[PDB]
Amino acid sequence: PDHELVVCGAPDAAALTGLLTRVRAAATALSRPELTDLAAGLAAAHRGDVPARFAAAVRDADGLVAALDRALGHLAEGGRRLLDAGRGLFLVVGGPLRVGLLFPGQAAPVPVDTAVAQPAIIADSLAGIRWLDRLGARPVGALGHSLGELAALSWAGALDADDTLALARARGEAMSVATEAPSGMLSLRADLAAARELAAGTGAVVAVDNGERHVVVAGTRPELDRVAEAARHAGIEATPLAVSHAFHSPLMAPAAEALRRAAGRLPWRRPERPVASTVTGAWWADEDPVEVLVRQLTGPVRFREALGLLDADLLVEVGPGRMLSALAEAAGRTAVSLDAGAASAAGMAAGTAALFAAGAVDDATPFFAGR
Repeated sequence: PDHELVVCGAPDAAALTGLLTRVRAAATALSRPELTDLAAGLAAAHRGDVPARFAAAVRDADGLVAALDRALGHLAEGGRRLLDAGRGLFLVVGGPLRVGLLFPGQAAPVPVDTAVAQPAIIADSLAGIRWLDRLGARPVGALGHSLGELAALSWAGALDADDTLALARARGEAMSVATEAPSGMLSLRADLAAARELAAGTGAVVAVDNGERHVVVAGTRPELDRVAEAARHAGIEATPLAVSHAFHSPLMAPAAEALRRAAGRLPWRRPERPVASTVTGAWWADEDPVEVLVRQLTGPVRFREALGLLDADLLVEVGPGRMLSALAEAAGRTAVSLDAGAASAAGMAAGTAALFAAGAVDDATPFFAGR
């Protein structure tokens, strides 16, 4: 892999300083294969009940030396918690921390035909769920952004993987049908009230409530033009999205009959793990999944509210890309993506590091098996 995962732990902070100092000494000027042996040996030895934990995703021995210097400096100053998702470095003494999952929707790495994109994305997320299963991960709950809600529900045990992937095909097929007229989406760097003001009387509606400075509206081309005028006049930055459909708007209502049919046939079960819905903006509490999934097509994505509900020190995005991690960071949250299905192991290393350091997984050895 292009990034190595290096974990270790100790019974307390003092012991962890001792160990990290030995590892830093052993790390200097190691070649790439010797770094791998070092990392594999540490993963084998530091698993189970590991009270104080260090994990880093590194490109090479000098990247490990750098991460160890940072961890040592944090400990040396009485620090007990350093989570730097952007540098793949996690240190936690006195965990476990609460960890939540984020399942991405489309616009995620596979404009692409939504009929192809949807089940490709869901397949990557379900493979990410297999990875979390392999590690025995214990997240406190999950949120899925649009299509991602299907993956969150599958993780929560409301639907098996085969049925979930079958539903994502049918969904992508239903939704790729052309709207009655040219339509699209427009992203505004502004909060919900500002978007509703700019959209008021235009025909355009809120499609995606991502955060205090990202709200997307959707409508026909004339409708979006009127918002674009209004945004320029108000000095709000408005960015056209390269999509061919006004997703999350009433223009998607014809897709309902088809999606209702596909979803009504499935063996739905009560979710057994917490799911913060971006359809209701609330915890899932015995909803009828068919009605929720149909209204998801025309209603807005309540990502800002759902994320707000998920109380977690660390979020791990379980799916292709790192879009939801970028949104969570935009809300001041700590988030790292597994980037499930990416060519590069960057995300698999950083997200598994984060899981191990947070105490959500006890054993990193599965990162070193069968290369």
